[PDB]
Amino acid sequence: DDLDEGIRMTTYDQYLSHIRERLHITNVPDPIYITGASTPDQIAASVQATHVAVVLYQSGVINGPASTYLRENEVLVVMPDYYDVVSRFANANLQMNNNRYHESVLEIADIFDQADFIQTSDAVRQLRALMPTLSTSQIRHAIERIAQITDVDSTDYGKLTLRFLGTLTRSLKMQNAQIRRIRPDGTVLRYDDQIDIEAFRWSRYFLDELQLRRLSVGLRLITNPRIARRFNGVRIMYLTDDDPDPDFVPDVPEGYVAVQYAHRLFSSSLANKRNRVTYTHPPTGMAYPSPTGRPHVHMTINERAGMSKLVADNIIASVIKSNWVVDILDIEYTAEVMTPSEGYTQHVDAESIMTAPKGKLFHLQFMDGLLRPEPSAFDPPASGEDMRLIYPLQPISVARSMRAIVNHNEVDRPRGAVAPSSYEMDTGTLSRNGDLLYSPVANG
Amino acid sequence: FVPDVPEGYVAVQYAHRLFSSSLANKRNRVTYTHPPTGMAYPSPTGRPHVHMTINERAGMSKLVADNIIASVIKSNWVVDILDIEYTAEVMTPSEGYTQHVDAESIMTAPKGKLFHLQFMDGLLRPEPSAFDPPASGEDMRLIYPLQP
Amino acid sequence: DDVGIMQQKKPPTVVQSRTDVFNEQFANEALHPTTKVIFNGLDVNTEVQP
Amino acid sequence: QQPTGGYTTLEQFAFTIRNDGTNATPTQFLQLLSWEATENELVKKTIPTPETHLPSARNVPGNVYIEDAITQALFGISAQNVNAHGYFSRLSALALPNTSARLGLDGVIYNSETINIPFYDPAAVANFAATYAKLGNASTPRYRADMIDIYAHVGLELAGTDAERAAGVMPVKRAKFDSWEGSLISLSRDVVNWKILAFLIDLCSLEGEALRAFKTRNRDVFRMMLFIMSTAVAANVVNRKVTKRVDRVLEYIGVNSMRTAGRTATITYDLSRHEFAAKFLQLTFTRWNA
Amino acid sequence: KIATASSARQADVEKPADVTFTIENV
Amino acid sequence: LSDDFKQISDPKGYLTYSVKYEDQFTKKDKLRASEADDRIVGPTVNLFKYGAAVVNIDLNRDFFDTATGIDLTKGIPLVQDLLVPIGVTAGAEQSAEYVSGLLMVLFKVMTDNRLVIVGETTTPMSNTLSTVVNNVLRTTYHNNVGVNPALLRDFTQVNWLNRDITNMLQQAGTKYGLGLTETRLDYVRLVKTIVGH
Amino acid sequence: PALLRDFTQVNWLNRDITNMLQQAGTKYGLGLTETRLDYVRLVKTIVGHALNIDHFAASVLNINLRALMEANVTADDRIKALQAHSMISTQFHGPNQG
Repeated sequence: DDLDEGIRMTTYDQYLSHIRERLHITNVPDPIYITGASTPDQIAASVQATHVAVVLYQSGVINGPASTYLRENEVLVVMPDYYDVVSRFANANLQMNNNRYHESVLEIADIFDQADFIQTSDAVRQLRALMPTLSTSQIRHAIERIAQITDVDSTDYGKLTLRFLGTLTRSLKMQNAQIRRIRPDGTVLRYDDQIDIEAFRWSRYFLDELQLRRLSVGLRLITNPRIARRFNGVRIMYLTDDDPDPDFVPDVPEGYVAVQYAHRLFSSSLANKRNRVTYTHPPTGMAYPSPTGRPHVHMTINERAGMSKLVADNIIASVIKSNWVVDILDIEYTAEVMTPSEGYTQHVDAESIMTAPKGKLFHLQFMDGLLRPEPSAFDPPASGEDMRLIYPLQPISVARSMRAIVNHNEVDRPRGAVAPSSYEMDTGTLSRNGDLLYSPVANG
Repeated sequence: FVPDVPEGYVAVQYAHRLFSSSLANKRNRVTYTHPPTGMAYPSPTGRPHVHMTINERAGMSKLVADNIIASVIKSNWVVDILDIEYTAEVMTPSEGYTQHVDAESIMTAPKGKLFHLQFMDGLLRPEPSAFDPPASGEDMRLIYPLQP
Repeated sequence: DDVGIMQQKKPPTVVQSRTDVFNEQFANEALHPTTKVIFNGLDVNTEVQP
Repeated sequence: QQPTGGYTTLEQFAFTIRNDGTNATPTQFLQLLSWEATENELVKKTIPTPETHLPSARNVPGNVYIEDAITQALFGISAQNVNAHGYFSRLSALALPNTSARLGLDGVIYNSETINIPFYDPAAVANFAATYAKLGNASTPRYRADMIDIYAHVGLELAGTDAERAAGVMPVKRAKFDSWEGSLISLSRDVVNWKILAFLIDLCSLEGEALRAFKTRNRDVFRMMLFIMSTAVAANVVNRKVTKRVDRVLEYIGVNSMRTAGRTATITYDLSRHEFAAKFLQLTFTRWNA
Repeated sequence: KIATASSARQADVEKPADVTFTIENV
Repeated sequence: LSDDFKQISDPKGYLTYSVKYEDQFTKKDKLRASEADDRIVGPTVNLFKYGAAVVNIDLNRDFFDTATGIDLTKGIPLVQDLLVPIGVTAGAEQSAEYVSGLLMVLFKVMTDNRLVIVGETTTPMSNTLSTVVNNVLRTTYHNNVGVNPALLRDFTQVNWLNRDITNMLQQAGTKYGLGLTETRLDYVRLVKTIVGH
Repeated sequence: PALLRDFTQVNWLNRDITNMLQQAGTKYGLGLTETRLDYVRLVKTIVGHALNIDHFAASVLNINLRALMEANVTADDRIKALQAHSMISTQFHGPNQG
């Protein structure tokens, strides 16, 4: 049994943050402790109470069954930082192994039954995963400038003022807050119903409920394949420009070897006078000075930030004559797939693909190819081939709804032509609430 | 030094019949059609290893030539030209070239014309300073005398 | 699937010269497909057949 | 989502045509051909066993129409730009031990639950795409099918009387028949229309005893498959007059002439199309023989 | 002529409700 | 009162359809249709000219106008000086400009407090317009329609389509149909009834 | 004459038309029919139209085109013939030879 078919466990910090504050509000007595002793009964009784199916681990080996009971039940077990997390369990039959993961999101709601606190979704991790980790000073700025676009001039917001001192400015990070009330000793009380409001137990995000709704709806939109229009890794490969679909990445033949690029390879040695920038080829040390004749290498670039304007060029140079396939895995450009009739303009030259700063997300533009009309039957034959280098490592054109609206020979669909997807015109009812859903498929 | 034509190579005889022009994927390539197993190759990039011998060099469209010389390159083809007649200077690494028979013509010029191509005599060449950083264009020559 | 008729546009032709001995430093290799002509222009095929 | 017992031989997958207008199952149409023999011979050789390694499965977004496309290309009328990986890289997926992409009955490729569309057995199609994916190789330089040898086979396979000529050799036969103006092409399209997969999925699956029983059942559907297909290549085709009736005459039924222009009496392979058909035959034939 | 390229985006009009002076139901 | 909403007439969604047409194709048989149906399937098929190549579902600047930053153009939203590297100067066409194009926009959707008002709807009745389009129409279609792959069926020349449309709005699910449906609410009041379009 | 049916007042007619294009034979119908050729090529396809035109004149029209279709004049052929006109051994390179 593979992927999402074992035991799940998450780091204590994750558990604290997101899942723990919720536990305090329902009242149900805090979790139980995965201990070496505790039998399948203890785990059962604990989840029978908190009724959330989470067990906290802080006692030697888990051993004996129960651990098995855990396979039987989600009961994600939370535990301090990962490592030796197999030396913890007693997989008395070798299966556990500190290296088998399907690191997954587990949208919180699939843990709590009283979903009146749970909100938003796994869609956010998708998004924050992209945000470049910001600093407190950084956020003051992101916020200060959003509020600015909103038109609500913000000043002394979050700061302080007190004359005599300066106007020292507190921070603004905050993640999730709970307007918990503090015992006199200045240290957070555990939210109690008969003493503090009922509008404080669990504060959404300080976002009015109606407002919260278009937000799940929005992030839903943001985290959508058809709006992920900022791709990554280009491949650079020599080849004959023949293929309509732009979302076509030339696969790599049988021969080619996988070499992870690094500075260690390309030394600078002497061979026949001249200092040819030899490449060494890890598999079997064999410096090959002259670009031409290297040995069918598949170059993978991850770095690309420490190339000398020449070692890199030579490598690109070798791409040409040697069919080396170099994959620049770190670039983030934006495609275009713009029709043949007015083909190209912004000309990326090979020198630039290679030396561009890590930031700059340059626009590229692949050909539409499919809508080009057959060349004549008397067109003067073309002598020399067209060469194409840049390829897109992942499937571009997602924005594509339909494409190739034109008859082939007056009945057959041209190849590569798309036709719109059913779901994009299945306009069905509304639920027994408001959410508009598709049409049944004759099964409710 | 005269380049030895490698092992895996077919000796192909150059008849005007081979290079038929012919449509091949939205465009008219100049499809050469390899004599051993008469199947055509729309472009230079495919083309198997050919050692192609040229004796008349009479007809052969300026166009068929652009392509073969051009494909010798792209596909390691070797064309062996014989009704040429060219003297051959041998200047030393100091007055390194002042000619450059452009292949346009070495390939297609009257059957007479006596062009004076000129080899280099690298032996008194200076060995680049043991430290200095490398440069990055290999320099080659696309025409070798066929006889000592 | 129909003969041109109109006048489509093609990828610019960079001319490769390849002289007796040429020096090979392709460092500007433009990425968008291009057609490389070895012989200076010369396509010569002009004798219209009414 | 129906099993087998033979994929063809099941209503939906019938193979008919047009006899100047009617239908008639192909066997019935091929029994109307005549061969004048003519010098030479077509000593069949040996189809070079397939290029084992098939294209890498790339997700790609869309619904690869495969039955329709494979055929548009084989005996279409001009498939503009065949071999493009795109359609096959995707078709490769189906050749994995566990996937979602189901091969839709009508002749397509989907994801997870295709919904509505009653796809094929997941196993049958598994063995299928196994080989017919390689078909998305014929493009590449080191895998070309090398076509003129292959047409030798097409012939004693299509014409060449059973047994007698099924012994490795026979004379190129110039084929002729009572046609009906624009006969060859009109006929080809009745075939573009045909449901191929049904034929292959069954051809690449059926055990062994059943496989032979099946070979005989489509002996003709298959011969017909490539008769119209071979004429694409056969050199000159003209009409031979007779006595008011016309007889289409075909240059040489077996000697692929590697012609690429555009006749009128028939289909016409662009150059790259041969690259494709040549390869497709390599596979069906290696397979037909076992 | 020389085969041109062309793009078109899908229009968009959202006038802000034109207050009317006519009921339409008793 | 408190302006917690804006009643607009004919709303503008987020994603739209944008088509690029090679401009040299153009079936010459001219298809002219009922004057009325030329008004329903009016823009739809018109935008969907015969010879459009790639069609994209942008985000549409019409709604995400530069008035909020998100200066679209490229498929990427691309905000601007939102989350810069404090202490320097942006970085002409940076990559994070975009993580951020994504942010202000989620934020815009975050607050689209606009209400809708039926606007200048029209009603054609059978005979006026075509049978095909007619099933699609349920009466009084909004006067300022939109655009939408189906409804373009049996009104478009692209011959293959009527294999992917006339046999798409053919399956069990996917029952197209613009117009004015019955929405459970139907006769609920307010300060006007509520219709469902 | 037909196509004028149920569009003409002359009341008797729709006895000799609405009951003429009523018999088994005589199935009228202008427009764009399927002509066996349908997808045959040339330098354009061939469509089949059924304009109202007499048949003597039309049979003739059918004849030029139908015949033009049957005389494959491959240009390799024009070249071979043109080859005939020039210093015995002169090389002609041009369009595909078909």
